[PDB]
Amino acid sequence: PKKVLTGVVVSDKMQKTVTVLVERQFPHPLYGKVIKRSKKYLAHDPEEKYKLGDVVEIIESRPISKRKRFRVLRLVESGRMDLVEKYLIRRQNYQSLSK
Amino acid sequence: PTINQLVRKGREKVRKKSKVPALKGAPFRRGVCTVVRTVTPKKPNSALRKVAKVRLTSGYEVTAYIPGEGHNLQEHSVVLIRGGRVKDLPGVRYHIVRGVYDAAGVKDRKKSRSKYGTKKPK
Amino acid sequence: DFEEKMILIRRTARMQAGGRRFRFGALVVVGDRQGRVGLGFGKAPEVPLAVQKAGYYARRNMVEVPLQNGTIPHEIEVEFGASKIVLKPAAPGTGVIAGAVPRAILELAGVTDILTKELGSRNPINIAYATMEALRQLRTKADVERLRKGE
Amino acid sequence: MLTDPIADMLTRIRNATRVYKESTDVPASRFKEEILRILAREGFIKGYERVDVDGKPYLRVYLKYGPRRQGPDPRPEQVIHHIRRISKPGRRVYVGVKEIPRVRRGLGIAILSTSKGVLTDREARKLGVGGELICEVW
Amino acid sequence: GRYIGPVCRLCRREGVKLYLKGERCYSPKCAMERRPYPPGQHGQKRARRPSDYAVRLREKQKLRRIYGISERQFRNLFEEASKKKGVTGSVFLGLLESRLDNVVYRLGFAVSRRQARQLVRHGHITVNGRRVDLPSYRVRPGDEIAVAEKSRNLELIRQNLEAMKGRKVGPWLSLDVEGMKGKFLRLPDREDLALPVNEQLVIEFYSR
RNA sequence: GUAAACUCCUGAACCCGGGACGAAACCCCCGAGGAGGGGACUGACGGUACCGGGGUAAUAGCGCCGGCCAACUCCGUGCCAGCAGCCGCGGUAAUACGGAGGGCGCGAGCGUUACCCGGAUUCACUGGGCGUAAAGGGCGUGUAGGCGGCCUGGGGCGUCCCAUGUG
RNA sequence: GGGAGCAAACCGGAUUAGAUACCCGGGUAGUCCACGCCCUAAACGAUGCGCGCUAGGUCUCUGGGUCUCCUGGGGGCCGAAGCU
Ligand SMILES: [Mg+2]
Ligand SMILES: [Mg+2]
Ligand SMILES: [Mg+2]
Ligand SMILES: [Mg+2]
Ligand SMILES: [Mg+2]
Ligand SMILES: [Mg+2]
Ligand SMILES: [Mg+2]
Ligand SMILES: [Mg+2]
Ligand SMILES: [Mg+2]
Ligand SMILES: [Mg+2]
Ligand SMILES: [Mg+2]
Ligand SMILES: [Mg+2]
Ligand SMILES: [Mg+2]
Ligand SMILES: [Mg+2]
Ligand SMILES: [Mg+2]
Ligand SMILES: [Mg+2]
Ligand SMILES: [Mg+2]
Ligand SMILES: [Mg+2]
Ligand SMILES: [Mg+2]
Ligand SMILES: [Mg+2]
Ligand SMILES: [Mg+2]
Ligand SMILES: [Mg+2]
Ligand SMILES: [Mg+2]
Ligand SMILES: [Mg+2]
Ligand SMILES: [Mg+2]
Ligand SMILES: [Mg+2]
Ligand SMILES: [Mg+2]
Ligand SMILES: [Mg+2]
Ligand SMILES: [Mg+2]
Ligand SMILES: [Mg+2]
Ligand SMILES: [Mg+2]
Ligand SMILES: [Mg+2]
Ligand SMILES: [Mg+2]
Ligand SMILES: [Mg+2]
Ligand SMILES: [Mg+2]
Ligand SMILES: [Mg+2]
Ligand SMILES: [Mg+2]
Ligand SMILES: [Mg+2]
Ligand SMILES: [Mg+2]
Ligand SMILES: [Mg+2]
Ligand SMILES: [Mg+2]
Ligand SMILES: [Mg+2]
Ligand SMILES: [Mg+2]
Ligand SMILES: [Mg+2]
Ligand SMILES: [Mg+2]
Ligand SMILES: [Mg+2]
Ligand SMILES: [Mg+2]
Ligand SMILES: [Mg+2]
Ligand SMILES: [Mg+2]
Ligand SMILES: [Mg+2]
Ligand SMILES: [Mg+2]
Ligand SMILES: [Mg+2]
Ligand SMILES: [Mg+2]
Ligand SMILES: [Mg+2]
Ligand SMILES: [Mg+2]
Ligand SMILES: [Mg+2]
Ligand SMILES: [Mg+2]
Ligand SMILES: [Mg+2]
Ligand SMILES: [Mg+2]
Ligand SMILES: [Mg+2]
Ligand SMILES: [Mg+2]
Ligand SMILES: [Mg+2]
Ligand SMILES: [Mg+2]
Ligand SMILES: [Mg+2]
Ligand SMILES: [Mg+2]
Ligand SMILES: [Mg+2]
Ligand SMILES: [Mg+2]
Ligand SMILES: [Mg+2]
Ligand SMILES: [Mg+2]
Ligand SMILES: [Mg+2]
Ligand SMILES: [Mg+2]
Ligand SMILES: [Mg+2]
Ligand SMILES: [Mg+2]
Ligand SMILES: [Mg+2]
Ligand SMILES: [Mg+2]
Ligand SMILES: [Mg+2]
Ligand SMILES: [Mg+2]
Ligand SMILES: [Mg+2]
Ligand SMILES: [Mg+2]
Ligand SMILES: [Mg+2]
Ligand SMILES: [Mg+2]
Ligand SMILES: [Mg+2]
Ligand SMILES: [Zn+2]
Repeated sequence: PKKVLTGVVVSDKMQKTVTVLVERQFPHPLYGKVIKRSKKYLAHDPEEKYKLGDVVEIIESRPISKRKRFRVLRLVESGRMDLVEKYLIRRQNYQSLSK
Repeated sequence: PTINQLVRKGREKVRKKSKVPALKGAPFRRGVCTVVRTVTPKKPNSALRKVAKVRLTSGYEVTAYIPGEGHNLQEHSVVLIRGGRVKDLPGVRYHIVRGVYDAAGVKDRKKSRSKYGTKKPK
Repeated sequence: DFEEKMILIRRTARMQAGGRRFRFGALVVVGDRQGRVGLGFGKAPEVPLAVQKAGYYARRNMVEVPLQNGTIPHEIEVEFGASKIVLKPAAPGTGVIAGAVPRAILELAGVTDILTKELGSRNPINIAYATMEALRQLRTKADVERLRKGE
Repeated sequence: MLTDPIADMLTRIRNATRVYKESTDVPASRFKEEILRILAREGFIKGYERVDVDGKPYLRVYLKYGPRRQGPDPRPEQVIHHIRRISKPGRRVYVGVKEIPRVRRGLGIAILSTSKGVLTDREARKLGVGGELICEVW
Repeated sequence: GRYIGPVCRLCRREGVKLYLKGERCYSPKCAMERRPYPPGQHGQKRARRPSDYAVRLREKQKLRRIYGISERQFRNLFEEASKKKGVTGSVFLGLLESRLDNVVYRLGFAVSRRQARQLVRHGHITVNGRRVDLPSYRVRPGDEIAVAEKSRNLELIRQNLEAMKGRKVGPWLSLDVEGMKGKFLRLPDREDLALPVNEQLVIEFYSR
């Protein structure tokens, strides 16, 4: 079946495209403790409908572009900027590193 | 260290270094004598040890102990290098292999002949 | 009556003007090879005597051991402060896989099939004391449901 | 704030029994009880019952002990020899059935919350399930 | 190869009558009845307190020497004993006893386990009619360990039967001196063998 | 050291004769060139394996022998000659050097060098520690992350079970 | 900026085989103030922070309650269990 997963939109800049951030939980293969990692997929939004802060389902799909190999299946909710917070601040901190 | 710490930093591997840069991990290495000579040992002992410096195929240059009584190594004796530190002498990392090349065996020896390239006497 | 086998005999030594005077330790294990077992460390100005003392001190301190077909009721981990030993039950046809010190114990204890290992320190004298203290806390099914009965 | 109420209680119990307390309390918890009821039904504790301390709901666990002992240090043997939290909050522990712990050759219990409820090692393998290995006792 | 070197020197090592000769070992000596002490110029001095190693070692020295077998084939069996589900200690021995060069000895066609090997490798034996010269042959239950047809008439073969007359034989075995054959009935239990070795030590030694 | 010598027995080698399995299909006739049946040719290894017959007692070597590690004495040597994996041995009384006698361990092998895992629980999840042994940040504020009290309900992601495909 | 006392460096006296030191007589940065850096230490309880749990005896600081005692929060010593 076409793989599918949900995630928060966190980039509306591109034309007819959006960025979805998706988390997944799994136990450390030697230290048990369940851990979370994340990834950003380039979703195809032909109707320019979905906006920032959206939680959505995306689907493994025909290659739209170099990085776009998914399409926005359907919305899940709008108010979710709280997550966009943590993601942006994460990118905020990188400043305070490189010298 | 908390499990989280282990999930982050993780336990470091060990990693060890080779007491013998005979290189290529080769079990042996042919070389050619250049300076055969006698040397005094370290602290608790005293005796004139017979060593020989040897230029390897590895472009190197190393001292090597010559085991057993008496030998026949000159300034150009090619000879097979074995590897095995001598604790008595500083800087000796390798034994020379008796019985191979210009490395003549030990004359007269009867016991442990194998370790000194001695043929079975009639 | 029982059985005798020494674990070690060391020659400690004290200082004193003119020179040093010595002594002799002696750790001995004792058992009927069926359940009764005891260990005694004995120290005397002389070896034979000291061994003899360990003999008495040994036959003194005893302990019944809940054997079972030759193995043990259940595995145990016992840390005698510094040293640590772990005993584990093993199906017959195995053997006495143990260090020297804990072997002489279990062998003169009727025990035959058991898995062991020494961790932390490994000082004979302490591994010894650790093995005794180990055996003590062994409890049989009857021993268990006896206390867990509460009636 | 107290991180893990569960291992706390097991400790209240532990620290208590080493001094031979009659019984000691512990904050009220529906899930905390199941551990007790199982600990009692298996005969490690006499039982328990809700109480109230200045409004605060608690759970009085009545400790069980062995008979007196002969010789030096008439220390009465312990019933609860060894209680120990397994699945800790910082490192969860979830076990299937075909590898569920076998504590001290059956001579020991091993609790574990499951999709059916709080069951013991043997009682869990009864229905043939698995879940968060709460802890082991013996 | 076997201990082609002197044999009676081995008995003198465990202070135990190791039966590996034949007529002589029941004479006034397996070499024993006159020299109950180890070979070499020393030996008959005050013996040394044997270490845990010394013992467990030499226990294994007996069991092997008893069957005149090589360390190679030997430990291969012990290990194999470890594989199959059962009491490795005794199981070993049974496998060790299922040796053809040894069954012929137990059936008494041969004065010793060594003479037995020679007769066997010489094909003078046969299982279920078919010939066999492999002294290592794993003897199965129900197998007929018979003396080869052209072999029966031999004198040495007869003499060993003229001694196996009436006198009993292994409880896991049946003689039949009339047909000059025999039979492997069942793998021996611990007791059915009376080897001077505590098999538990031999296991222990195999752990180093 | 029953070791040998010696007596007896068996008979690797070598000789004599026989001598394959691996190969039934393409192909040929009947029937239809089909399904079904019957018939024939083809073997590098190979005169090989194996069988029967006759038949000679017919290669043993290497490591070790102070402790770990187990197998002891004699002599030569004299901090020289040499040993050595660690601890160490030898400076005229060495079971530690060399030879010998003897002994232990292996055996058509025995030792050596190299490299990997073990031992090493010595990177410790299983399974380690930080007052003085190596190890708490000089002290705070706080970002991300990690973690989180008591009661009820919905969802069922983690977790658990069954089935099936896959492995 | 300020500089009384003290005082590395420096000078002299003495001591000593020597005495760039301990002792003595002098003595300058500095020690003090403003503002700006430096960011180390046996920055030691050589003991990271928080929460619960597990005898007591005694001295002391601080708060509440009618008070030869009970109840909080600190500073010490001895010591249950336990740890080492
Ligand atoms: Mg593109
Ligand atoms: Mg495009
Ligand atoms: Mg840079
Ligand atoms: Mg390095
Ligand atoms: Mg070497
Ligand atoms: Mg060559
Ligand atoms: Mg030759
Ligand atoms: Mg204690
Ligand atoms: Mg714990
Ligand atoms: Mg041989
Ligand atoms: Mg079984
Ligand atoms: Mg003979
Ligand atoms: Mg001989
Ligand atoms: Mg004749
Ligand atoms: Mg013939
Ligand atoms: Mg022909
Ligand atoms: Mg054919
Ligand atoms: Mg054919
Ligand atoms: Mg065909
Ligand atoms: Mg036709
Ligand atoms: Mg037909
Ligand atoms: Mg044909
Ligand atoms: Mg034909
Ligand atoms: Mg042919
Ligand atoms: Mg061919
Ligand atoms: Mg023939
Ligand atoms: Mg003939
Ligand atoms: Mg012949
Ligand atoms: Mg011969
Ligand atoms: Mg040979
Ligand atoms: Mg060899
Ligand atoms: Mg060796
Ligand atoms: Mg030696
Ligand atoms: Mg003499
Ligand atoms: Mg001599
Ligand atoms: Mg002489
Ligand atoms: Mg010298
Ligand atoms: Mg040597
Ligand atoms: Mg000396
Ligand atoms: Mg001498
Ligand atoms: Mg040596
Ligand atoms: Mg000679
Ligand atoms: Mg010899
Ligand atoms: Mg061998
Ligand atoms: Mg080797
Ligand atoms: Mg190497
Ligand atoms: Mg390694
Ligand atoms: Mg370490
Ligand atoms: Mg290391
Ligand atoms: Mg360092
Ligand atoms: Mg320190
Ligand atoms: Mg600090
Ligand atoms: Mg800090
Ligand atoms: Mg800092
Ligand atoms: Mg719910
Ligand atoms: Mg799962
Ligand atoms: Mg499946
Ligand atoms: Mg000024
Ligand atoms: Mg100024
Ligand atoms: Mg002044
Ligand atoms: Mg001054
Ligand atoms: Mg001046
Ligand atoms: Mg001067
Ligand atoms: Mg000066
Ligand atoms: Mg001056
Ligand atoms: Mg100057
Ligand atoms: Mg001065
Ligand atoms: Mg002075
Ligand atoms: Mg001034
Ligand atoms: Mg300056
Ligand atoms: Mg100033
Ligand atoms: Mg000032
Ligand atoms: Mg001022
Ligand atoms: Mg600045
Ligand atoms: Mg500062
Ligand atoms: Mg301080
Ligand atoms: Mg603190
Ligand atoms: Mg108050
Ligand atoms: Mg008053
Ligand atoms: Mg109070
Ligand atoms: Mg205060
Ligand atoms: Mg206080
Ligand atoms: Zn004999």
